[PDB]
Amino acid sequence: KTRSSRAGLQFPVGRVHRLLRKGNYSERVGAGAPVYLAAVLEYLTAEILELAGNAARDNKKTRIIPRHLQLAIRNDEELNKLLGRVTIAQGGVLPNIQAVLLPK
Amino acid sequence: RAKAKTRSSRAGLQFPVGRVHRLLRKGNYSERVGAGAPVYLAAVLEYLTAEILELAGNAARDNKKTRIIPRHLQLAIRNDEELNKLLGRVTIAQGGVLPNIQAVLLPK
Amino acid sequence: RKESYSIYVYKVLKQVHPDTGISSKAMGIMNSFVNDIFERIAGEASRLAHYNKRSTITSREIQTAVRLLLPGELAKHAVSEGTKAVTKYTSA
Amino acid sequence: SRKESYSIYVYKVLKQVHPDTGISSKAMGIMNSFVNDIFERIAGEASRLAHYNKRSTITSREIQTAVRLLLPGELAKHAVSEGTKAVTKYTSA
Amino acid sequence: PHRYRPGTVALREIRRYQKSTELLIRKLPFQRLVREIAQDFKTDLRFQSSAVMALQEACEAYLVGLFEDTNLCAIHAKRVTIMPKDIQLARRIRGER
Amino acid sequence: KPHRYRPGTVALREIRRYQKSTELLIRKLPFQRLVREIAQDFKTDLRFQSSAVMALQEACEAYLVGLFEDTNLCAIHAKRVTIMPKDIQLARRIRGERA
Amino acid sequence: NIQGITKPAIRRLARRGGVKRISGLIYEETRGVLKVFLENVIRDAVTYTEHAKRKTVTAMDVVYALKRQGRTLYGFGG
Amino acid sequence: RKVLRDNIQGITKPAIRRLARRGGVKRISGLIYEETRGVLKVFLENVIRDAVTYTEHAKRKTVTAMDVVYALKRQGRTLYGFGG
DNA sequence: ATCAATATCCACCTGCAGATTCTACCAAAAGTGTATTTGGAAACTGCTCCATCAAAAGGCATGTTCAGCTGAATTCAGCTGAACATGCCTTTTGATGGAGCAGTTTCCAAATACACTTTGGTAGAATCTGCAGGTGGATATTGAT
DNA sequence: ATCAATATCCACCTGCAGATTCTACCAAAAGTGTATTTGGAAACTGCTCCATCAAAAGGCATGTTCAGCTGAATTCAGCTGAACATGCCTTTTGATGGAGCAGTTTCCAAATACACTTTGGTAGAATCTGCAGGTGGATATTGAT
Repeated sequence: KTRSSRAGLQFPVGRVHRLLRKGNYSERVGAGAPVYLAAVLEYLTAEILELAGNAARDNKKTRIIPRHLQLAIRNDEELNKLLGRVTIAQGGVLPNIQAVLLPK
Repeated sequence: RAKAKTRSSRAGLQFPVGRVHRLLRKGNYSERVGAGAPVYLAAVLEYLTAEILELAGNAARDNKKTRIIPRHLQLAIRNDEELNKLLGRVTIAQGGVLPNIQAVLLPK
Repeated sequence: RKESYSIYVYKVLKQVHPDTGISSKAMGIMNSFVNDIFERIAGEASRLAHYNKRSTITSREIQTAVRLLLPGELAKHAVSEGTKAVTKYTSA
Repeated sequence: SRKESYSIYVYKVLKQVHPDTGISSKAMGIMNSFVNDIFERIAGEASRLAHYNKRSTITSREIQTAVRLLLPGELAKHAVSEGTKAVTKYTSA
Repeated sequence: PHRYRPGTVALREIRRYQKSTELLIRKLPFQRLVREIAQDFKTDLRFQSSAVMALQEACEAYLVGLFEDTNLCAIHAKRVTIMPKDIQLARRIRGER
Repeated sequence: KPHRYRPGTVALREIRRYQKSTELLIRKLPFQRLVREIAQDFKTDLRFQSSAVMALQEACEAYLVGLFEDTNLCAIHAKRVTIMPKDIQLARRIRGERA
Repeated sequence: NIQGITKPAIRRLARRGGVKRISGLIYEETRGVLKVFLENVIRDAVTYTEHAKRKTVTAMDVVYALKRQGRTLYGFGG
Repeated sequence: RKVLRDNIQGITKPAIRRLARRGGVKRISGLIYEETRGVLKVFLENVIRDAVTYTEHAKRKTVTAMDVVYALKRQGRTLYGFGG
């Protein structure tokens, strides 16, 4: 039975291990590397997905659209940092008007 | 047994083509390396080395000195348009800056 | 024959928010996220392997890559999950 | 020990363009890093190209496309020219 | 007749377009501009419909982010109106120039 | 008399002076101990190749000089000649250092 | 074609940026920045087409050129 | 050894104004020297953070110059002149 | 429009720290001879992509009116620059202790390499959330006692 | 701030279409099992190279005084860009069909990879020799009468 199950993960450890061999990253790839890595991606997906779902139901919707992802990443401080040089397609911007720009 | 010719000579190159070939294999850029790649690369690097060197030794002569110090290198790369552009996110140790005072800041 | 991560993104979505779905554009946003991160982590680990003249990428390389690549509390939390997954995998 | 660098080949090219001009150790370091920096940018960009196109081998064609991508304007064509030149000179004899 | 004081509709437009994620450039004048630029680089080309979409997405996401930084420069000069002076300071700091 | 220079004349001198040189402007001992503190209060009981503190100081001064340049451009943009904090946080905001 | 990018379209783009008013000299400057951007990205993208010996610029090529320039884009494959 | 304490004040005010000259600056507000120190520390922090992280992965106890360079590259401030 | 004060530029020297050259070792190309791929070279599909073609709908261009923003002009408190005295603490130099890097062996634990014996992609049915309007009631805005 | 009169949102429903989700089978990987290689971990250990110290000097930091002008605060007017009704045209979209073209196999010749058998390159002495650092007149440059 699957290596991903042995690790107790939803992300494919086997596929990731092939992606590291076919990826021209190192001559040989250890057996613990793809497991570790697949868990990290699974987690980071979860943390974005959770914050997206919160942003999704906070908007009365049950289906996560990209706008919910942009809100989820830009309102989170450390995800905005990790994905700063990144554009979310169909994401828009957070509503932000400068104070100086506001009416009397 | 025939006499050995350095690959760099065969391509008319000063830069080491055999060494560039090793550094492409042991660098893990692809599983196998074509035989024209180390040549083509060693030529390009030699070209760019030559370009930088000519503009620096020029500025070395402009400063009345016969030995290139990193100051001249920074003067060369920053005063040339494309070199500065290629080396934007790049700092030369002991490099200094191009003298550049703003117009507004000058005396009345 | 093009493969993606959308199967596993959906499992993880139904895990955290069993009540919530996801649109197709948003699913491509996710795949791309997975892929981008994957490159960052793997390249940083590959460069770690080379800098120290090692030829194999171990889970250790991937960890140091995560500490270098992931800011603050994402780092510690992410380091944990892998060491968790490596330990649980190795046990049996 | 045994620490290799490009100091031999930078100095050869220095005497070529400026036969009367020397180079300091610090400045040679700046150069050895420059050769190495470019070498990594090109090779990495070609590594990416070969991987994008599902080809396991890096030809000199990949390097040329890398050179076009990285080098700005005239530095690119002047380079591409010098490279192709050294390749045809190599394969011929 | 009734009219809205100047600047009011401006803040209204800001609050609407920040609320949405629609593409703001008309699709065909853009696509026409894309293929024109491609022609000047290579002839008889073809774009996946998703490739012009990608360029339009990347391009409005670039410009909107620039206008964010431009506005900050207009505010830094005790102004409220973005000028070409502001876009140039914005890009000269970013490193684009 | 005694002689005096019109305020602003010595700086134009100072700009011309340090733009013509390449020396490191921070004194080396205070920068070295500053590095050891930042490192010590990160991973206890470390050592440093002298060339590593050099490389740090080189990259640091290079960073700060380029920050001042970008800062001064914001001060000029505000019809001022004096660089203020207000300018630096702007310069770093656009730079992406912390937008 | 650069005038096809109408002034109101530019104006909306500024609005999403949080901009209150626009000097008339902007719209030209905007079109110049817009073009240099499309120029730099499409060139790098077209190069990725020509290396593949293809005649159809795929969305991937654009993604790669965007990454190339440090404008990485999620959502269009890779 | 001796306790290392408040060494950001070793970055003098004259040393800061010198760095400001070479950057083309004529008049320096009084508040600049604190902001400068604040930004330099955040900078040095982030680099030494990564430099040491390379030292740790190497199982080394001395921070090598190459560690500093791999760090500066990561942050984006690629440096020429040390360890290639 | 001068005329000192003072700083700068620049030519001259010359021992020396640092480059350049000379010299033995040696890691690494080079050269040959087989064992594998590998990516074209044609041969052919199914996609997608271009091309009109043809209504309608917003959407854009335009011109007029003027609200209020920007830029110029003026004024002044006070901040930050310029000088100078003062004396600290950085710099310089030269020597040592020994930590901990780094060069060598030795040798299991672990990764790799085929050989054979389920999951994920893909293209259809069976739902199903949001769209996109439509009144209808506060809401925000702006003009006038 | 209120009293009104527009024009604007914003709450609440709602039936439907375009996508979303769930279903049925199919190669392509992934996992086992077995048999080799082999990378790097452990264990000394030689030895750079780092940490520390002392002692003297003189470079430079610090703190204080003084005030020239720079930043900020104020006023005002011309004129630029917002608002807006308006008149038309370019975009949208919805196929529809035609074919150029990315994508897939099936060979194979040519190009690479291994696997071992002659210098170019590097690490040191051993010589060279730019120029750093110190002086002083020539020359500006600056600022006070």
